[PDB]
Amino acid sequence: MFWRIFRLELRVAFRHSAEIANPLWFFLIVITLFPLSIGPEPQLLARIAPGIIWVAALLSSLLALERLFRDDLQDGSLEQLMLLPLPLPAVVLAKVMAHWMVTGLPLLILSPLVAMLLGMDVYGWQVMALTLLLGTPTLGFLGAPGVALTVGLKRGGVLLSILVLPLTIPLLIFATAAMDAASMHLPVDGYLAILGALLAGTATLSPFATAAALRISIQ
Amino acid sequence: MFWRIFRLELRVAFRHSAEIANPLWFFLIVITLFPLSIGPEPQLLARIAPGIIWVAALLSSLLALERLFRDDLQDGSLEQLMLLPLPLPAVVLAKVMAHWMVTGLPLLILSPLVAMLLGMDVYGWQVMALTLLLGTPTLGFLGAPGVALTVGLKRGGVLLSILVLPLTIPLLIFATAAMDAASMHLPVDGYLAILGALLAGTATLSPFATAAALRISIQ
Amino acid sequence: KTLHQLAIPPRLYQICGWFIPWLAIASVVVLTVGWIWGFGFAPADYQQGNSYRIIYLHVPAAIWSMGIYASMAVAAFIGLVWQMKMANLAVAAMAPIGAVFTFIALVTGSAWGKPMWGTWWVWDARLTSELVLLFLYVGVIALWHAFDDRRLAGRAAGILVLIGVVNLPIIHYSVEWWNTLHQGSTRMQQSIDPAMRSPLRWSIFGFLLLSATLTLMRMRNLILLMEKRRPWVSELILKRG
Amino acid sequence: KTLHQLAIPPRLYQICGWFIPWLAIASVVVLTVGWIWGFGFAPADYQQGNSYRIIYLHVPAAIWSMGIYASMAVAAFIGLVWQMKMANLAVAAMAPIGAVFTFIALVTGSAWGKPMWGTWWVWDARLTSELVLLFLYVGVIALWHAFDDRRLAGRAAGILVLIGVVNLPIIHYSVEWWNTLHQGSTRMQQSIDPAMRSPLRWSIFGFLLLSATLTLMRMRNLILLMEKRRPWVSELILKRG
Amino acid sequence: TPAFASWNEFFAMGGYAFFVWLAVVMTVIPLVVLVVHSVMQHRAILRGVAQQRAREARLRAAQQQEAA
Amino acid sequence: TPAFASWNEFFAMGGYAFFVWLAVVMTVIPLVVLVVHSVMQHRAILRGVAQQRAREARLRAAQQQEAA
Amino acid sequence: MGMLEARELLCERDERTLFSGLSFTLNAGEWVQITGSNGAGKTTLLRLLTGLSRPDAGEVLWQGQPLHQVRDSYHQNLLWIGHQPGIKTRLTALENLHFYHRDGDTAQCLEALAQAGLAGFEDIPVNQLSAGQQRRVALARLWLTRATLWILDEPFTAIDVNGVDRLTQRMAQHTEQGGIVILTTHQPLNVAESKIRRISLTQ
Amino acid sequence: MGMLEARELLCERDERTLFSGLSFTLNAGEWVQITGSNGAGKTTLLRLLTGLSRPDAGEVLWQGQPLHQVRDSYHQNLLWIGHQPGIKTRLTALENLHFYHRDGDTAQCLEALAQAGLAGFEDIPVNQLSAGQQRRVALARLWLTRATLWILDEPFTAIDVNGVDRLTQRMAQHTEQGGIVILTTHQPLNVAESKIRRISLTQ
Repeated sequence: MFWRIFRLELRVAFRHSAEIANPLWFFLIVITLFPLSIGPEPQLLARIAPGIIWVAALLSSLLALERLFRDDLQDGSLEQLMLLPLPLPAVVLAKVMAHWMVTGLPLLILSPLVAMLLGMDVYGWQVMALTLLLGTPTLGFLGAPGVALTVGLKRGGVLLSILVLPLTIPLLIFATAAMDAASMHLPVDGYLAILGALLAGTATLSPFATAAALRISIQ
Repeated sequence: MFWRIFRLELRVAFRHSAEIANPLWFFLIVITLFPLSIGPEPQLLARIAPGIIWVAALLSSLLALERLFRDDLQDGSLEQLMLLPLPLPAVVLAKVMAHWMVTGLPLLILSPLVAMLLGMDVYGWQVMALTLLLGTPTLGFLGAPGVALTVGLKRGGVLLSILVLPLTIPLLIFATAAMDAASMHLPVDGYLAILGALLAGTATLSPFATAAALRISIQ
Repeated sequence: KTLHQLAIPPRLYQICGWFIPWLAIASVVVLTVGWIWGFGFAPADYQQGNSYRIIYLHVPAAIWSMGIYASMAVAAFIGLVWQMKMANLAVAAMAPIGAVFTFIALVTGSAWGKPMWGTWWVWDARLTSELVLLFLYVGVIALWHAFDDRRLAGRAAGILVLIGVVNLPIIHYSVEWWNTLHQGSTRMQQSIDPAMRSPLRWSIFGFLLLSATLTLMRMRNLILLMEKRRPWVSELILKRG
Repeated sequence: KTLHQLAIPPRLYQICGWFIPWLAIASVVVLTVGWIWGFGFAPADYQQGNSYRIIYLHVPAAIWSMGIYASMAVAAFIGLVWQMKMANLAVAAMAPIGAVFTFIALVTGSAWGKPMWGTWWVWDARLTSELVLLFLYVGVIALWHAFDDRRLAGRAAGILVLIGVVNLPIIHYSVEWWNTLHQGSTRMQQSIDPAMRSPLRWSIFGFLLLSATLTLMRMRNLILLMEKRRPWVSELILKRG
Repeated sequence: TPAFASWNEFFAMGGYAFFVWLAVVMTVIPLVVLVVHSVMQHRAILRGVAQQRAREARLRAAQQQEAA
Repeated sequence: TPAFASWNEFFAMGGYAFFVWLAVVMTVIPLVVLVVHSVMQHRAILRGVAQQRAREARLRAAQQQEAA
Repeated sequence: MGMLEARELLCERDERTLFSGLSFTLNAGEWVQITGSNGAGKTTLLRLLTGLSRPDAGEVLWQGQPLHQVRDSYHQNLLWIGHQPGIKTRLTALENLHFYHRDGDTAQCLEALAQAGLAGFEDIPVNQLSAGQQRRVALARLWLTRATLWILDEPFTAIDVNGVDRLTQRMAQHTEQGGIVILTTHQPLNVAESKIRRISLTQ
Repeated sequence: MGMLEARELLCERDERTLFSGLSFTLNAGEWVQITGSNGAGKTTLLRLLTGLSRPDAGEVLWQGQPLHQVRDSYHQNLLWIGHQPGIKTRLTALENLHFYHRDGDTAQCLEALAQAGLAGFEDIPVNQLSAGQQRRVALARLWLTRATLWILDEPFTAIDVNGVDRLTQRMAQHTEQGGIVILTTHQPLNVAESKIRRISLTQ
């Protein structure tokens, strides 16, 4: 029944399709803001591009995190998902996987456009697409405790950022280190191995600590 | 009665003081993100610091903008504030001025610290404090229409950013150009004059386009 | 007069119905003549060579991607003062067309700047201003969609159309000053040799006609979307057959 | 036994009440001994000169800045298994003390780094790790404040304390590796000349006693907040006079 | 009167042949998407009204069954 | 046994005095603030309970007035 | 003339025609009650009557002028209490009532909060109060207002019978001089049928 | 034994002691109705029995085992309908009912949605439906479930009299085969007093 929840969340996401583009439009806003401040200089932008790309990715996923749980509290669907005959770790895993398929895949297909806007080569696009693929699920799994904790609040938009971003600091460092090594044309296999290790660890541990937070917030 | 609304909004904001610091902690986390991505090199950080400062300031103010109108929707206060014997332009002006005294003055007192973490000198701190003083009111008046429309929405966290940030692009260009002309020591009076000109124009035009908008959002 | 009868939604439906075909075929004729007299039967620039043909696919796609927005203000203004709902539907009618014209302007500008600059996207003032215009179109569309009620969504869209229009000279001149400060640009948008000019003007007028056709057809789409229960649609659909 | 009676709220209140004064005066004596044997009656580092006394004001303020958080983990763990509300209250008791200790560590680290680096903030691994720890403390405190119900706020704080402790070694070693590349660092925090050692250990134990005193005080404050109506407070305040 | 003397040389505009046809195709596609989307939207709204009004007729049939 | 021979030279810690005394003052102040906010909060809670219980006594006085 | 007159009000919330063609004029000193049958849609009528909601077609009039023009004189003579009480939960009850005009001095303060049933709970924060006692602050605003027109979306939601009796006595005292109180309530109210008027939005 | 047994449940929502020492056991095929006075706090009681909210003191018991252990068997035998219907407004009614178990084939679909009163509104989107008809999807979930335990927070809200009659007929039919329907309703209900049992959370 774990797949029925995932397929239904995909159906509700795909019904009004428009709203899933707003994370990538915000991502493109944040890509736009830095060269306006810095300048049009292509060497400085070529060096600074990992910082822009990953701060934009963190903020775009973070603002997209509201759709992960804020809908089902008001509709009452979150309660009924909690009393499904399934352990709530699996329900949380299904919601985070659907959220990655609705918020991380838009960034992964938008990846050629941002790779052409800043100026990275085809190796840079390959490493950034692979690192986005290994990192945006980790954004989902670190954001899920914060959303589960701050779904009861009316004003939970700044607080969710404050909780999530220090958790995403290690992924930030390894992702930007991977693409700093990629810009100098080095093999980035080890950095992707650490990225996959963090992905596996957070994917294992985050449903079990998001389920408890979600039980706390509803009651 | 324009001042009683302003004093009451200050009392509600100051009664639970803690929340006011959450914009500046989000600001400080966003300052923390780019040294970790770019690197600890002080010449590059000194060059990029205007961009970090204004991306952080726009995002901190933008996530802070939810408290400007979202509280009064559920409490029912906003309807009664339209039904005071006062033109709702003045009510909107009082709320935005109070929000600047709640969201912009924390940044202006935090200004020495973020000047210390980015290597700017005393002239750099002076220009960035003056530029924040002339810019964050403009941030409030441009954010007020976006909050006014996205107060009725359940999902108004990404949409608010999409509306507000292209409006605030000219503030970005003139502010970061002012700090670029401050880093290599030049008189920056003209850039501050343009900042004040945009401040006066948006302060003139934003209550009159926020009052009717807030009427649309609620009926 | 009949201008007051231009507010009844079924009457606007048949007026748009008979102005789609003739205006559409006129658009096809004018734009076909413009491109056939521009991408051939025409010289080339001396410096840029045979890459000047892009100045067709960009410049009606640029100017009208502002012009639609300017016309949008007019509709939004009619939405705010006289409380005309159908002008607020016209805003939502023209928002995707303006967004697509802006995307075309960006794509043709990048494809033009590659054989000169060497890369697809140099942060030029023109392309950056077009990108901000695209962002404003996305904001208007997302407001029109994220709301449930269509009427109030149109009123909301009209409000941000007017906000964007008031802030649009400021953004354009601030971006032009941004390129003034850092590094200059070449003569790209409207630095035209004579006798390559009339195909461009013909393509501009053809893009105007195509935008008017697409506007006048999505207006029918939105009118059918709101009046899905009133009996005039019933009489129309029983007339269908 | 009496460990089960330690979860009774009035009994825990008088246990904290008689534990504050004696532990506080012991803390004052030990920390005074520590600073007064470290700031004088002690040598100074040969290279850094007399700027090495700051290693007291940093290092009990650094280690216990983690220690409190680690102790917070223990309380948060007691929150989730045995469902003891007072451990979740102890999390909120210890979070501001850890935040203030972290702020002291950051400020003294910057004051130590000025006579060497020349700038108040060179992005060293230790100060960056303490800054991330401070952000974690602010997250815990702001969750404890945002919620209305105090019990549910403490349970939410326990959840995020366990999240932060799970992800904290990852942050520390990632920041350490972040200055494995991107230049290196000197031996500053725990490279100590002998005979300049017992003052630092005495100050560490004194900061432990001060943290326990402030914990034992704010635990009473939060207990008085939560049971503001129950009659044990009534008998206590009618005993006051 | 054509500037390009050879019709085969017309498809390769002086070396800069990829960019012109790239933007030609990337302009033709979104206009076709707009026209197809708008025509299909009009057809879909009309067919949705058809289904709704057939269901309204079935409501009328149910009312007649209740009346009889 | 003091490393600093002069007690006046103790206050000027070998040239590096401003940083040491700056962090000393900026360490003493926040801990004093935390102790003050831990004492004043306890006093404020107890006095707020006192006001609540005086008002509860006036509730009981009102109940006695209604009974009489 | 009557001051409040509604002329051909039609409302379509989410393309559902709640009411159409309703037009009623109200002379001074009457206590019309909006009967209704649906739960929402009479609240929409009250919000249309206060000027929160623009009529989709037709118009509301205050003393012969449309509501889009005479806002600064209409809002000076009206008191609106919706389903949400309209007070701030963060502030205290006395300061929440002092935000609204007068209050302050004892001629207009500390008996207005008492006659609603909130005697002795003046200085407590609102968020530590029961929901009926939260609504009684806005209900206590009645004894201090100078507004001729009162509009009430469910005034009697979780107030005890003595509170409803005091509210109806104050409301009838208001009705004695020139003034209209429009209200919507579920409960059958204990005033004679001769005084009241029922304006029902029929379906 | 009876399966659902409540033992010394104590709850303080926002430090207000809602109920204390309350302990009730339910044998099979009994039809307890909560008859408390306060609006909120009986909904809180239903959330404590369903396992949404942990009891602050005491425990809820299902077949002799506490609720923190037997979740995977308790949630196989319960159907909970709150004040919110628990369905998605974005999807259609048939897909919303198909989310919950079975539906699909005509043996368990398209008459379950009919006996709630939603015949002819099966494929319409939920957001274009009246609020009572939105609740009737969750109410239609009753005819397809195998859950022995049904717990209902205001089922007969915005429901026509024929709908309440049909719901009570299906609900007494459930009561026949050992099924318990724990419910809270505002309206006076048309079933004989011999069959019912009332659990009052006094004070």
